[PDB]
Amino acid sequence: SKVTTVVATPGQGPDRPQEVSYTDTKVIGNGSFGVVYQAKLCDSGELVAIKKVLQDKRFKNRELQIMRKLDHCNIVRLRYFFYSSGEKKDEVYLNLVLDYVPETVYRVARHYSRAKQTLPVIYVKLYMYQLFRSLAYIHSFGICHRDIKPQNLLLDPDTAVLKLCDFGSAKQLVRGEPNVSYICSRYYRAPELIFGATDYTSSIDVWSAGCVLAELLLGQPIFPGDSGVDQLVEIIKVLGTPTREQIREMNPNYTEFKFPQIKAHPWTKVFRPRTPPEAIALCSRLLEYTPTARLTPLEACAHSFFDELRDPNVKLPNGRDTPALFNFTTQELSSNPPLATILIPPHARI
Ligand SMILES: COCCN1CCC(CNC(=O)c2n[nH]c3ccc(-c4cncc(OC(C)C)c4)cc23)CC1
Repeated sequence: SKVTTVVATPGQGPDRPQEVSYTDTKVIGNGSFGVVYQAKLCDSGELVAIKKVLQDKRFKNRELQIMRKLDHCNIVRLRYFFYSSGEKKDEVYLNLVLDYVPETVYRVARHYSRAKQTLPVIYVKLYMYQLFRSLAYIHSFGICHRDIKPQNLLLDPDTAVLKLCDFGSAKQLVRGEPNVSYICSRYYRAPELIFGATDYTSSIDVWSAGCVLAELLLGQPIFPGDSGVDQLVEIIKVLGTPTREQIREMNPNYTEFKFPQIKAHPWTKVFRPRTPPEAIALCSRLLEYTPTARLTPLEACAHSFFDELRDPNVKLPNGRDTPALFNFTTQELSSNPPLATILIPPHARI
């Protein structure tokens, strides 16, 4: 195909643009944001994703500012960004050139569902552990992703590396500064949001992660609501009716749903009989009504459900070694540095 040459600015480091050539553009996604393409870097031959968004010339793109400060093995990397012009007065596009990753958790999970099989729990551990690490990192800056779902969990199936993508809903949450409640993808939406809360925290992402974990264990979404309000009905069918205290802790803006009383369905009867007890226990501490009762991402990483990953003999099913799971920086551990003793086993220590 015809080569495109641009002058692009590196994601990290000082603003020093470089000539970049790419080719073989292919549309691979769209949304309210604009369009995402696959492309191939001419010089190195590496595939990349290019996220193209209409951007107002006189304002700053929030996703860009967030992407320029993130540097983590479980977060898709911003290689470069550049501006391109459309065929209209002041029609400017921001182009984000990101790492290409060949699969998603959604796609992998679906393969197992269609074959009427469960994803082996080793992959559930690996994928969930890496999601929680990515969340521990972004939360340490005060950034809440606000769109955790299987479709935004990229994976390389050969190395089992997971990378979080799509920071178009991400935001630095500030105590006392309101936020919109109609956020996140419905099935993964925290109950406080359904109650119209505008004063919420990063614990909304932990709820969404819990929904991902349950989905990988069940073979299908645990809370498949057909509307914003029916989402709460689905949650209630498992968790039971929230108490008045639990409702208060969710900081709701309305609660006039007039829900009939429903008993909680026991967590052990939700999943198949052979589900590991530690998976169930972890899940019960993520999917909690009271936001502050939920595990932090770092505490989730230290859960006994991930003990297999801390074993020195662990290997991937393809024979290869596990990716780097314990190379925690001081930033990643800042919420609770004493957890390093559990998070970093003897053989991984330096
Ligand atoms: C020949 O056919 C192959 C099809 N194949 C199917 C899986 C696919 C997985 N990879 C990615 O999505 C992928 N990689 N790097 C990214 C970097 C950014 C994004 C991304 C960021 N913000 C919003 C997005 O919105 C979509 C959710 C609509 C996507 C995705 C990505 C590879 C293409």
